[PDB]
Amino acid sequence: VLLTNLSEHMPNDTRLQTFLELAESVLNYFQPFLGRIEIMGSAKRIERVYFEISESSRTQWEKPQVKESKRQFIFDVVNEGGEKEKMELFVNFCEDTIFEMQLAAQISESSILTVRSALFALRYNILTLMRMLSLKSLKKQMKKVKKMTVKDMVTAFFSSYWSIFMTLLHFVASVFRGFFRIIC
Amino acid sequence: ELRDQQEQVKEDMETKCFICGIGNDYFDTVPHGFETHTLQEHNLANYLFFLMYLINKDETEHTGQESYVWKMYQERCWEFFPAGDCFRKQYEDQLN
Amino acid sequence: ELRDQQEQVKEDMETKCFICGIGNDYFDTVPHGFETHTLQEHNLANYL
Amino acid sequence: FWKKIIAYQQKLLNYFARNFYNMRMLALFVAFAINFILLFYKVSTIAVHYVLEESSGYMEPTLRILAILHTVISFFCIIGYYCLKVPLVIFKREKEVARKLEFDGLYITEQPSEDDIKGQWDRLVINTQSFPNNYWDKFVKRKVMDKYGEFYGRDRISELLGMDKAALDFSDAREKKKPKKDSSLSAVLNSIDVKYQMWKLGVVFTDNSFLYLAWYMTMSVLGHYNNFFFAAHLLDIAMGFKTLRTILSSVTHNGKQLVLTVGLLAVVVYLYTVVAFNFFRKFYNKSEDGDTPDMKCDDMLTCYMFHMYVGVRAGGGIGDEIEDPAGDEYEIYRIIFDITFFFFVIVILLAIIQGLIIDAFG
Amino acid sequence: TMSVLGHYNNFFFAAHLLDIAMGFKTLRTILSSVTHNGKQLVLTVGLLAVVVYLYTVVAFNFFRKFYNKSEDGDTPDMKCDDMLTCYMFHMYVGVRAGGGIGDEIEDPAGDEYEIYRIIFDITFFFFVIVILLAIIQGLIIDAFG
Ligand SMILES: Nc1ncnc2c1ncn2[C@@H]1O[C@H](COP(=O)(O)OP(=O)(O)OP(=O)(O)O)[C@@H](O)[C@H]1O
Ligand SMILES: Nc1ncnc2c1ncn2[C@@H]1O[C@H](COP(=O)(O)OP(=O)(O)OP(=O)(O)O)[C@@H](O)[C@H]1O
Ligand SMILES: [Ca+2]
Ligand SMILES: [Zn+2]
Ligand SMILES: [Zn+2]
Repeated sequence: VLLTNLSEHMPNDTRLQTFLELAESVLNYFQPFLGRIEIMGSAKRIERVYFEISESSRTQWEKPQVKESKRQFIFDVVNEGGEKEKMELFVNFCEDTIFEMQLAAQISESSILTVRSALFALRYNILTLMRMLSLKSLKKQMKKVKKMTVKDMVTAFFSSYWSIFMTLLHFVASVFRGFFRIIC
Repeated sequence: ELRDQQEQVKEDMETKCFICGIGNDYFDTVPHGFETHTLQEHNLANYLFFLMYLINKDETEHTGQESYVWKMYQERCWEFFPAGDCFRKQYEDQLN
Repeated sequence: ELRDQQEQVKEDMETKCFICGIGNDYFDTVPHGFETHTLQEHNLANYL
Repeated sequence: FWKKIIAYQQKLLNYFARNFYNMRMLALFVAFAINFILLFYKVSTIAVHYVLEESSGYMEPTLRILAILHTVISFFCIIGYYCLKVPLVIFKREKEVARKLEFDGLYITEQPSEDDIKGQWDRLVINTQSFPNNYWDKFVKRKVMDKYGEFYGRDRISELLGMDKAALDFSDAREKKKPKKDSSLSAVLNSIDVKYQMWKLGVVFTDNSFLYLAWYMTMSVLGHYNNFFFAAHLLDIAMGFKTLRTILSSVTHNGKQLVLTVGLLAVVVYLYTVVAFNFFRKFYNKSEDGDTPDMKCDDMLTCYMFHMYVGVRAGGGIGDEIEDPAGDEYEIYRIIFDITFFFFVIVILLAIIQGLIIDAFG
Repeated sequence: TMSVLGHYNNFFFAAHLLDIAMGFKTLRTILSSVTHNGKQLVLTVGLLAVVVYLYTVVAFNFFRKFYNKSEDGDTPDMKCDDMLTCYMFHMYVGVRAGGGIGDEIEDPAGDEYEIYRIIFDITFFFFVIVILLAIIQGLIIDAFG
């Protein structure tokens, strides 16, 4: 806290900067528990206040019922509340939430496969097209190249893309079948 | 009216800070400035945790600022809440 | 148009003072400032 | 040897890439010709035959020629898209995965959400040797290696990225490599990278526009088996034009709210069906002949179908269809039933459902 | 020219009542509201014609025995044996009907295609009557506003 206060109040001191790099890790560890607010001080100036936040406070602040109350309070305070009474409503909500998180401790103390199926369909169905090139069984195509002509050139060029489109159709059909099986 | 009131509520939260009420642009002059202001400087959770901490802490161990805020809370005076001003604006000049 | 004209009339009365025409925020910088201005400083009944 | 066929192949590639849009105009004109010709069918005779009726006789062969032409043009439009826009999509995907791998370490420090098909499929490309095939930065692997090699293990990073550490420094120093000729079939089929091509095919298959063109081509192919399948190609103008595309998008702009409102309507009509089934059942005869009655609410499936079909569509409501209640002991109850049905279903809910889409358009 | 033709047929003088619609300001505004968004209006009408045509295709292929429009059993007047007639029936008696094409075509109860025809009618009512026609009207009303 002292290092953070000094850093925020001395913004342009390399001498304190060096201490900051030397103490980076401690500041990182204490980051979750370091509470920092701004208030309207007695000297008619804005001041920053540093304080301790307990871990249990966060564990209860991310309670579900606390989030629901937070949403309700925000909605009500921003629609059905004045700017004068906004702070009074906020502090009353803070008291209510403190009581709620005190009760939460007492009570507490004691899709993916749709993506996976599509990915598997991709792998399998692209492998179906890839097996030809991986088996290297293009010896008949090489023989055709030995008798190369413009007609054979154009037909092979078209046939490659036709095979790609065939593979896409198979992929789409497989995805539809997988989705049907999943929903049923 | 109900739907666009809800939309107005949301847009107001992403446009202005809850406590100070300053617009997001002034903080957004620098990158991530509004997020920094709403997560570190002015945070609802931070204020609530400060109130809980001030309640839990012993009275004799209060600092000057904590005692001031405690007296204001006990007299139900909310002047300590920053209204239309922040640390960056109050020290806008010699800081920057 | 008639309904939202009536709503505009109302909102204008709770937003600005009738005589001076200054906005409520300037008076509301302090608590209950607009109410103080509209009930003690600038009041229709007081002028009448 | 190959230099005289590869050049012609690339020439065909460039020709299709250049004429992609013109063939997309021609494919739209041909379908609007085919459907206009199709509009002159009649049923003539049991087995019925669909015969093209015309005073002339010169549109029947024209329909077959146009069907073949449309099929060929759609195939050429697929080829043109694959030549033109696929490399840009691959470039963007390769840039995004590289940026995430370097700046955020999406596969070293963190992991994908296991529900992101894109992120999970991109796991394959990092291991491939042929990475930034299209992206400029050919050394993102070395950058990741330097950045995360000591904290996360040099061997671990090398295995993840499918690299050999010695080769980079040996190439920076002196080296003796030997190039090989593409003439050898063994050489070229070894040079082909199976894993990167599989990843590329996955990207292309997951691309939306390629799926749209594949659907177009499938419809064109099915048009040969049944000529009326060519009528689905008239929906293509609805995406070609801007405001029609806006109208189509307006349907799904508020899809969640629309589906929930439809479910609420189905629940309300179901509650009314429950009430009618329990109390007002003799009013649901729908036959004029006294010999046989056709009761529409003896079985509740039939009753719910009657209320959802003939009830929502009717302007006045279910009372426009069901029997008049005058003189009955349940007259006032049935009257309240009909008035509330008309108010809640026709006046309120249907108006909300329509207004959602109209407001989305606006 | 209208005045001259009025001599040959006196009813041609009725076209001169449109002149007040341009003489007055708000009537001129109403007339201009029709063509203020003419491009969007024409495109929306074309989309409606395409949708009703797809529905006509579906009805012609599958739901054809439901389109008899004669009460006398002696002679049937089938409105969808020829697709020109079917498209005219859908565009004329279908768009104008409040409930949709199902208000006019025969009831599907007891048929093997009951659920398919019911989905057909409900989707026709939703897409044509509820959605597209409302958009077409709203374009001109908003132009006036
Ligand atoms: N003083 C403030 N404290 C906190 N948030 C503020 C403040 N002023 C404005 N905001 C806005 O409120 C939002 C923070 O909301 P919060 O962190 O509770 O969750 P959220 O935005 O509802 O979503 P999620 O829970 O998924 O993160 C941001 O949009 C932020 O800009
Ligand atoms: N100069 C002004 N004098 C009086 N009221 C003003 C003036 N300027 C604005 N107002 C507003 O007019 C309202 C005062 O109205 P008034 O006291 O006559 O009764 P009201 O608001 O109609 O309700 P009620 O009679 O129940 O108190 C307040 O909303 C006040 O803010
Ligand atoms: Ca002390
Ligand atoms: Zn603030
Ligand atoms: Zn005043």
